[PDB]
Amino acid sequence: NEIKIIHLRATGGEVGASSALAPKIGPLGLSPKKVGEDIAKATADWKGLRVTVRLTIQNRQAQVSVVPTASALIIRALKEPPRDRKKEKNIKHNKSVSLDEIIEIARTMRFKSFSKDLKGGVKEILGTAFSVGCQVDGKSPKAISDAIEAGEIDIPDE
Amino acid sequence: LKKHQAKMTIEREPFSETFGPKAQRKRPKLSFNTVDELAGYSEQSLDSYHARLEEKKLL
Amino acid sequence: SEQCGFSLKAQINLFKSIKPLFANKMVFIVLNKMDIKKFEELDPEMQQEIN
Amino acid sequence: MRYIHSEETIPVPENVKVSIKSRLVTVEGPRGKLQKDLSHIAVNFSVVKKGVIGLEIHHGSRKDVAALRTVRTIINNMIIGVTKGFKYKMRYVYAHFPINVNVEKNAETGCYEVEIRNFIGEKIVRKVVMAPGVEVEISKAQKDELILSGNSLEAVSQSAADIQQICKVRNKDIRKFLDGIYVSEKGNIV
Amino acid sequence: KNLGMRKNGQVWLPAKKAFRPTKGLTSWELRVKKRQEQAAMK
Amino acid sequence: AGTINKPKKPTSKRKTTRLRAKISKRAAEKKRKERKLARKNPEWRSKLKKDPGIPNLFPYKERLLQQIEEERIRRKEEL
Amino acid sequence: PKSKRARVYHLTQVNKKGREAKERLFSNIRETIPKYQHCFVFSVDNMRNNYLKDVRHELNDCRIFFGKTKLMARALGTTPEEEQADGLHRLTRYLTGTVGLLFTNRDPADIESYFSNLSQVDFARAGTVAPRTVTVPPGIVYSTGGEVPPEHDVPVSHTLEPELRRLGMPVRMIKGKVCLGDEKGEASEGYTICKEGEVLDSRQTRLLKLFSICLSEFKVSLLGYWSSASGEVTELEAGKTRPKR
Amino acid sequence: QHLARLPDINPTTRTLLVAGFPNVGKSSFVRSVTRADTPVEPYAFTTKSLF
Amino acid sequence: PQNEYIERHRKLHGRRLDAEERARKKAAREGHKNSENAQNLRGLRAKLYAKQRHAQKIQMRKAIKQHEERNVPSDPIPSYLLDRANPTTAARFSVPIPKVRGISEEE
Amino acid sequence: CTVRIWLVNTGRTEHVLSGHKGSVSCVKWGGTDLIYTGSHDRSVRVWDAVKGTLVHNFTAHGHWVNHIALSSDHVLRTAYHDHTKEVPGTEEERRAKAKERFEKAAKIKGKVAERLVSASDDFTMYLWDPTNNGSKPVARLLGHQNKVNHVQFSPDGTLIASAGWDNSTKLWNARDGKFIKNLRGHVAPVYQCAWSADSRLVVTGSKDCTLKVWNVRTGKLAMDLPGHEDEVYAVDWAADGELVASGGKDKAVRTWRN
RNA sequence: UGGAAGUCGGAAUCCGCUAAGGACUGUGUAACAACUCACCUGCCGAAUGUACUAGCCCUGAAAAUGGAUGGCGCUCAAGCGU
Ligand SMILES: [Mg+2]
Repeated sequence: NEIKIIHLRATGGEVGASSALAPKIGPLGLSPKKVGEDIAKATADWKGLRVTVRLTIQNRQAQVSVVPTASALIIRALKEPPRDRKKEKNIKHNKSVSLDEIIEIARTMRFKSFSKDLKGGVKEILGTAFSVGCQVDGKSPKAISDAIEAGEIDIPDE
Repeated sequence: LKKHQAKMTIEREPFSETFGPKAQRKRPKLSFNTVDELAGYSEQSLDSYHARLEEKKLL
Repeated sequence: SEQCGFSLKAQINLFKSIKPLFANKMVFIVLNKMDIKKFEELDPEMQQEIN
Repeated sequence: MRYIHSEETIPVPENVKVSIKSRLVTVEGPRGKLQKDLSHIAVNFSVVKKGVIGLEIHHGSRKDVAALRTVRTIINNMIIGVTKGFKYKMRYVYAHFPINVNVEKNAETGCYEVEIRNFIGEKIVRKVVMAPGVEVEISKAQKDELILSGNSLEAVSQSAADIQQICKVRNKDIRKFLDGIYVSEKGNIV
Repeated sequence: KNLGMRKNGQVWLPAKKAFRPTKGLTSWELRVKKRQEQAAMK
Repeated sequence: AGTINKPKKPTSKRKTTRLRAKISKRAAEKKRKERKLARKNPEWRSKLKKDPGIPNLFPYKERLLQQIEEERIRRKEEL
Repeated sequence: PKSKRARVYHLTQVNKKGREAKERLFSNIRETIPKYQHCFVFSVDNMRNNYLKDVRHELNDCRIFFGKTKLMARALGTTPEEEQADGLHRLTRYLTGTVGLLFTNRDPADIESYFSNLSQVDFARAGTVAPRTVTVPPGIVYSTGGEVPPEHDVPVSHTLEPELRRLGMPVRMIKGKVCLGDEKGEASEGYTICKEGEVLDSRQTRLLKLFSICLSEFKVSLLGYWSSASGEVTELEAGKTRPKR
Repeated sequence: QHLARLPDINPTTRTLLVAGFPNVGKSSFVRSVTRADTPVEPYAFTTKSLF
Repeated sequence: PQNEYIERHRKLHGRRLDAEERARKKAAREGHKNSENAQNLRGLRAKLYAKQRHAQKIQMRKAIKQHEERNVPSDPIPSYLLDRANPTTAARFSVPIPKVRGISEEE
Repeated sequence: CTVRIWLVNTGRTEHVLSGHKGSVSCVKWGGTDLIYTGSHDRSVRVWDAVKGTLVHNFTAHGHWVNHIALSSDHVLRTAYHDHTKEVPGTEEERRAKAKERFEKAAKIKGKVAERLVSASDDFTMYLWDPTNNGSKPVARLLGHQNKVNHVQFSPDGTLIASAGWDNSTKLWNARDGKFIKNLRGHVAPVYQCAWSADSRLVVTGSKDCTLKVWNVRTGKLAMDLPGHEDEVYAVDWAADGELVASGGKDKAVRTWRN
């Protein structure tokens, strides 16, 4: 009757995420192949992306959900061409994502943000996009964040 | 080519990246590609090793 | 029992892949962890493939 | 630069009697009596207040001013020794050969003696004679533990240091061979 | 009793004061006024 | 080192006449050589040396600066 | 003085703040003064105060200042000549010790009810009185020190053994396991971290924090608040008894 | 240093070579039948060298 | 023993009980020891010690200056010559050395 | 370590080809919308330009890839311009003529197959046919005693010229990658080579401040061109063969005529 | 990357909450955890910190019979400066 919460990192559309999960969920009474099947089914909307997966265990069955992260949301919004990760390595996320999608990602991530306003959330998402290495409106996300701080760009409230 | 192969190998992979506390080498350089080639290579390697031992004993 | 984190498909495929190395050698497949799952509990075309 | 006047103070508890004569300090408390000769240090002792000892140096250099701090700590440690006492707890650990510790008291000299046997299987018997005023007991609350107690902190700590230094591994890798006797705790008896 | 730990473990050591042999030659207010005058001069 | 128990051969401070005369000759030759090098020195030297100024710890430095200011004002007014 | 301690130059990113941080705190407090109806003064004495982040997140419509006490007093204005608002200098008498400011537009009754209902279990700091006796049992040392049952507990990490020895527990390393005495709970009594009614010291509180045992609580005590409309300061129960300066 | 810490393996003696996927019990079997101190852990690639 | 057996022994048994305290006390005594070495070593050993400490002081000053300044090719070449080890590259018909010491026939 | 594709009208990036671990030293755009990249991570990559995706990854070179050349480079640089000098009237006929010239240059055994050559610092070259051979090289060109700096197909597709750092230009058969003859007149590393339009002559510009015109059928030094005061960095031969341009460290453009 | 969560590496190194807290200074883990430093607050309480300069002192290289400020010896000098 005790709920067990396990957080893991998984790639979407793959069954190999349970390989490191099986030695601990085996004694817990879970079927590793079934758990990998539910993980792939939950992460089918995040193909080729590293996502955070939450497993809630109650009476020897696992509920599988995807916890949204800013990095995964930005890389998904970049709309990169599909590729084979075994053969296409050392890739860069150098495409562009518009400020409207940045604000939408901030609205999605409002449940995690401790900022007082959506402007602060947007600046956090712009910093994450700067870390990823993409462009916002064809320019640097640091430059857009500087313009937002200076007041040239207006961010909607809530 | 053989006169420059050593410096070419060291320029490609430095000694600190090959072995040591900061080494980044993960894949070895192999003279075989398939399992059947590996089995054949092991057979001829054992034969050549035995031939070298026999010629050293005879010498 | 596949608590190692890998499928029995993958284990049998790895054995078949490294089988050419086993020429002129003696091969024993040891099925471990019988305290978790026995061989008779397997869904029987797996038993057939192991045979 | 010479400093005209420098001063330190030592509080004295109500159950402590301090007598200073020609820079010889005698401290008496509930636990006993300690003595120390401080005639190697130039200092004027006085009674600035009830229960307060004053120490001063006139026309001294920076070194002479600084030496009063050492004198203050020495006298304070004697006061603490006659009030609460000092206790060092040591632990002896081993890998394969159990270290045997025997504690006796010599009636002729009044000093305790510690005998250490089977230190990494050695056949020699190590003998440490303790400083006078240092009581040694084998602990019953914990495993493989010695307790050293006394009024003189210097005597107790030097006795513990002698016990630690007599059990020294030689010509072996000290990453691998971990046997020895080590000071595990320092504090007051009370 | 003492509430903090001493790093070397000698817990009987008193709470020492800073070694300032020139302490008491100048008051605080005079030093403040001298600070302002020196800043203006500089 | 074991200097106290087993001291070594002492280092003599008694000078010899030969070494004293040699050192005096070398000092004189070094002085003449340094004078020649200063004559032929191509390093740049300022016409006016840099002044250290007035020390900060001098308690009447501000009054001295005031006196300098009034003196230069009077000099500019007279000239 | 040729003989001196060598000063370590830190090769880290963050530098010392200086007077710029003080001026920034002054400007922030003085600019947040006119935007709010009430200014509460609260105290958190001998507490870990890391839950003030959660308090800040919950009171997103309010502003919280937790700064240097004298700097916040000077920002408010300790005298009627230097006060930033009418009657604000009366609030500065509460600014002693570990205190903070809370600018709000909410109801003072709502603020008082929220801070009366706010409760959290926290690790004790040095100086608090121990509410109960804590004893680590002999044998294998577990991660919670015997608070939870050892069947549901996990063995403690082997990297904590020198720290436990340094904090005074006579533990030893037996085949990768930290043990108090023997592996089977023999030849040694249990280790008493603290006794009931004993004033805790920092070694004991560090041991309790390492074993994840909470013997104290986080409680914010409101001392009094100044209202901008009336210009007056209302005293509360904690401010009635707390020393003032 | 690595060569000095290398294990001594005789290629021309009676040898039992234990192989397979990670986390299947190879080190547990070698510990159970020999005196070698090869670690046993639930995570993959616990054994990174020949024992 | 085989592979990383000293690390495994550290993991299973730890170190000697006084290892951390002795290491900390030695690192604390390092300053007195360095001053004693500077004032008490003799001869060629002292000369090499002084040279080596001069080197450490210069390197430490350079590192401190670089960390202080943390918050702040030459000749044009084609693209195929980029990232290669290129040389720095820095009437009276007089030679660079017009006069040298004359060598007598006896020498 | 990237290649960016730009739309010239709008100035924005359509695709970013990434995956190289070193600097992309050379890029080529073939006539079937395949982009070829040679990098300092010892790799030669083929990309589908329409999708912006990776198609081929060749990892045969042992050192930096310096230059890559396509068998259709000469006609792809000039599009519909040719010897006639009357352009077609409309865009459709101009595009048809350009595609016809490309297919005529790139046909191998009756089918269009662009051939690729890569010259590297490992003293070698690799000849590739991605369409027919795929990841297997057609040949490895061996014989340079130092780094190969530049490589170029002849306009008729029968020869390959290569300029190396061993003061030598070498000639190879473009079909099987077999050595033919060594051109030996330079005394410093040869940086650039350029073919004439009729594939009889190749001009080489070297570090010894000279250009040299070679007759490839006799394998001899036809013309010596001195006059550059310092090193020669860039050499081009015009498509109609009237002029050779050279430039380098002496800052002056030199044009050479018959 | 088999694994790599500030701390095996390559490159970036931004924002929020801030009183302040590096996309991290070290210890540590297989990877996490845990500890620690930079930085901040409370206690305390009055002067300090850094770098240079000038004096005197130590080191700044020595062989080989036993010896030399001339010798005794000299330490608020019987040494050094006026
Ligand atoms: Mg395992």
